[PDB]
Amino acid sequence: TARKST
Amino acid sequence: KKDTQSITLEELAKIIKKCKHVVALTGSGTSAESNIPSFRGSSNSIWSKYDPRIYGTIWGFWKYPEKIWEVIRDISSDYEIEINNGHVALSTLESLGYLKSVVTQNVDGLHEASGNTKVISLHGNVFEAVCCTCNKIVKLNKIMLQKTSHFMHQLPPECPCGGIFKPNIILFGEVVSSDLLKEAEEEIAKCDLLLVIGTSSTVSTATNLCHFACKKKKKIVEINISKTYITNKMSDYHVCAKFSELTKVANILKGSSEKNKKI
Ligand SMILES: NC(=O)c1ccc[n+]([C@@H]2O[C@H](COP(=O)([O-])OP(=O)(O)OC[C@H]3O[C@@H](n4cnc5c(N)ncnc54)[C@H](O)[C@@H]3O)[C@@H](O)[C@H]2O)c1
Ligand SMILES: [Zn+2]
Repeated sequence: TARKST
Repeated sequence: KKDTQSITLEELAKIIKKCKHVVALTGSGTSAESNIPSFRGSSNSIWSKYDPRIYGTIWGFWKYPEKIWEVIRDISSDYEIEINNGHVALSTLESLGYLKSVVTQNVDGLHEASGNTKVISLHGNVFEAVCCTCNKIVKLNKIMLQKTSHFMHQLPPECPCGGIFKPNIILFGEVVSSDLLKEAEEEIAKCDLLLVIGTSSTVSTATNLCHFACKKKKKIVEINISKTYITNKMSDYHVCAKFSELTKVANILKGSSEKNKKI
């Protein structure tokens, strides 16, 4: 999962 | 862990002169000198007007879909936004045959505006919008994002089908395009240098690409006003400089190329 997150 | 070492601009020009496939990885630092502050807690900036927990996230989009549009409208309308000397510098580095692609987390489109030709938009691009019911694509331009535009008159903008329009940008909590990621990964797999310019590399997208570059044992150079999460972990070198100071690197390499004069 290449979820955008900090 | 890696013992990252500080180097000068001239030392960077020297490194680039030997390279055949240079890749850049860019973040908001490169648009900093285009009048979009990178520090989002700056009280004297656009980001002060807006709660990031809303406009920056996918939860926020579904609850308040007007907000990210207001944000895009205000930045576009209220500030003068042009390519800076970093961009022109990166554009010449492609012209001279060093820079083969720019993988960016920015959505402002400035790299392409400067003439870069292979800009991989991992977070999308503010000049496209999609109806989040029928998936219709609408192409936008700067003049359409002005506060006085008809497109901006009613927010969120509405699709003839009855759905609403969503900017074609990846919000926090959304998933980056797996075909775009693969593109960025194949660029890094083939590069002989990665420039990581104006980014903290703390967003998953950047952090993961930099990890990927270490895995494939690529030489990594930061250009940034500061050290970052990847300093002493992932980068081999660090040039302490503003993006716009890259014109010095471009000037060196350009001068040197002018060896087209017989003698
Ligand atoms: N808590 C949060 O919601 C949070 C945390 C991290 C990142 N983000 C956001 O995620 C996105 C991706 O991260 P990013 O890394 O692009 O932004 P970022 O804010 O993480 O970092 C910008 C980087 O650019 C450097 N920089 C600033 N001006 C520069 C200049 N003129 N020349 C060269 N370097 C300069 C800064 O020192 C910093 O390392 C951004 O939109 C950012 O605001 C948000
Ligand atoms: Zn629709």
